[PDB]
Amino acid sequence: TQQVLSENQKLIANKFNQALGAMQTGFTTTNEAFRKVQDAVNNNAQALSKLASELSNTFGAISASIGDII
Amino acid sequence: TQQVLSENQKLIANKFNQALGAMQTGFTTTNEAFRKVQDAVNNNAQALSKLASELSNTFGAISASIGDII
Amino acid sequence: TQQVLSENQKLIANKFNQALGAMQTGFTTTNEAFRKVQDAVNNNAQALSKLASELSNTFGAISASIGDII
Amino acid sequence: NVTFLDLEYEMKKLEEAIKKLEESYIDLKE
Amino acid sequence: QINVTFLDLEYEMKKLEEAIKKLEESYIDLK
Amino acid sequence: INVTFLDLEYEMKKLEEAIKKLEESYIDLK
Repeated sequence: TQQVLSENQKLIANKFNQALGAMQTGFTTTNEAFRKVQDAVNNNAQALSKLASELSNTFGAISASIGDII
Repeated sequence: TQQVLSENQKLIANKFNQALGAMQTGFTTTNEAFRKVQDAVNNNAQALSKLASELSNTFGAISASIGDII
Repeated sequence: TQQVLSENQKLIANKFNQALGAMQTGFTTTNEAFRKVQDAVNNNAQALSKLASELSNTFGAISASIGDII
Repeated sequence: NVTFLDLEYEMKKLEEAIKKLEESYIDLKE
Repeated sequence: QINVTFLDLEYEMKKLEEAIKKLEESYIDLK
Repeated sequence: INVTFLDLEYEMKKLEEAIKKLEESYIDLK
């Protein structure tokens, strides 16, 4: 029985290691994906903030420059 | 004894397989979540780009017209 | 060979448990990250929608009022 | 054309998977 | 100089499906 | 009501720590 148990043990260890590699690939991929998500959300938040700042500043400018006419 | 190690091995295999199923559920869920993030970020980037395009086109148009008035 | 198989088995269980803990920390961290992503995308979508709504409301208002000027 | 993002269900799925992992610890039993 | 950027995870999600396949490949029959 | 930015680098740090701890749990087949 000891021999069968050693062989079965070897199979356990092998499938275990394979699953280990699969999980490492998984978490690594998740990490890269979170990098891309962070950079995209950040870039689009930045562009949005630039847009709002431009609209507000320019509308204040026009408010003044047309205010002076009267 | 031999029996205790055999039954213990049975516990090893069972808990291992259970953990495997948990891993499948985990990575699958992460995949679906990343699809939702991708489609949401993409959709809102699209809406933002449409907004900017509308503002730019219409403001250039007005500049042209009232510019022509003088 | 009996004690060799017992030592082997204990090491198997140990490495299994260690990998298990690492995975729990991993998925937990991924969950927290998904919380942050959801809250960020939601906040910026909200700000964008507020921007569009205000711009549209005021532009309609002016269209109406200066329309009355004509 | 503006959409929101809801991952609450997915996050609970992750919580549950983490619970199964916690329930998959191998006790010595010897 | 900024502009609106998009987000592409199709490769990463492909890797995730690959990983769940290589997880399905480690199941242990009793025997 | 506000524009906010997104910082996941703590989470990414913890994730790479978890990955290294995954590689440190290999069975070495002996």
